[PDB]
Amino acid sequence: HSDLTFCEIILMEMESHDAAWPFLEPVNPRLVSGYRRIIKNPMDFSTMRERLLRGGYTSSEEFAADALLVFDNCQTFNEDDSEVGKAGHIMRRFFESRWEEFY
Ligand SMILES: Cn1cc(C(=O)NCC2(N)CCCCC2)ccc1=O
Repeated sequence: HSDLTFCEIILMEMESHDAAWPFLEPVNPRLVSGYRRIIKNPMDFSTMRERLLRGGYTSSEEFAADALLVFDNCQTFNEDDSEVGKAGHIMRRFFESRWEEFY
């Protein structure tokens, strides 16, 4: 669980980050056209928080894959110069920068 002790740190930092607003809650496909069709496996921070609190993550590698899935989805659905896309890149860089510090 010394792997998952840093996960709580990095998730709450991503939760409180300025550019996290597109990823705090799951996308509502009733509100975003095409999202159901485009994104097969949606992911967001609150779903990751949910899962981490019940301890569903067995290793820190599973936690990183959920993080990378938030940004892979973001880059698949949103243009790089979109508001959501621009935020996704800041969040993605922040996650990689922060993850590379514990490992
Ligand atoms: C992860 N992600 C988030 C969004 C997003 O949040 N757009 C703004 C919104 N919060 C307010 C007005 C429309 C509904 C949602 C869009 C595409 C995406 O891939």
